[PDB]
Amino acid sequence: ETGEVTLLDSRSVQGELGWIASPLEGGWEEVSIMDKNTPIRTYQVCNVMEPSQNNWLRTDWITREGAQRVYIEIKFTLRDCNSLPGVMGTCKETFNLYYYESDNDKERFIRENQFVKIDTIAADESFTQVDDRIMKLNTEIRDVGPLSKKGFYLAFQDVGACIALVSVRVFYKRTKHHHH
Repeated sequence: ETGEVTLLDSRSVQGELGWIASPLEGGWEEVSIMDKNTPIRTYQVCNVMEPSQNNWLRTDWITREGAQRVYIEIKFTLRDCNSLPGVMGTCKETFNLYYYESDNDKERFIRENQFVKIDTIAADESFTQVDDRIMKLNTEIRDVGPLSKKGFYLAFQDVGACIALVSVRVFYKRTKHHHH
């Protein structure tokens, strides 16, 4: 049979995510927000008043198993620069998604120049209204392939937006068609 095989689902992760922010403080930060009223983990950054933002957040190593095409589903909120005072010239309404293939599942320092851009990510047609506040929760999906090393790291680069990442899910598609 067919379907999506999940390699990483950030919302299901039990314990620490193990993700690495660069800079360590003042850029991407883990923030728990209280939806029901159950606490849910997000990674947030909002330096929309500041120039020269280059805030990186990378996952830990993700195995590709036997798959060569991988899909990255991101659920996120993103504020309208128009709705924020005093951000003229510095606020952005996109962020960037990157990847880096590696046989090594415990990379320490990874250079910016090892990462390859998948796409610019923006709020678009797919969203739900949910959640205190009502959050506009966007869903964007990109894919990459063919991957050929044991696994890979994903990274999210913020260049001056007001963004909360609520979910990152990485998966591939099976194609075991039925015989008849």
